[PDB]
Amino acid sequence: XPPTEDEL
Amino acid sequence: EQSICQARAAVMVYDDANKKWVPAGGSTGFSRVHIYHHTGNNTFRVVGRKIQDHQVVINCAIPKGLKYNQATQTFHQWRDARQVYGLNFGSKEDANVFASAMMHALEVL
Repeated sequence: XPPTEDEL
Repeated sequence: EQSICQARAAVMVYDDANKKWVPAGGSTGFSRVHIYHHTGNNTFRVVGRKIQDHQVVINCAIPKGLKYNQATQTFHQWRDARQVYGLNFGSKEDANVFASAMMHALEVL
């Protein structure tokens, strides 16, 4: 299962 | 179909090729996420709609045996044969409400 503000 | 919970969350999907989470439906922002129960055949689905424009960004079945990973107190995730889904909840209360309904569904399936 994968683990940001950059993505949000 | 009867709603068994409503939770506020930003719905994400994992783009494995780029190893990046991306907003579900390509629309950043929070959604109202339900678990809907269809009593006729005792099936459950996660359905989320953007708060602003009501776009359906997730509509996925909950299969028996699903592994629901509570990665953190505000980010939960699961996977199927095609995609990985993530819910970045607006609060721990939202996460608890949704996880409770999810765990209930997985218990009665």
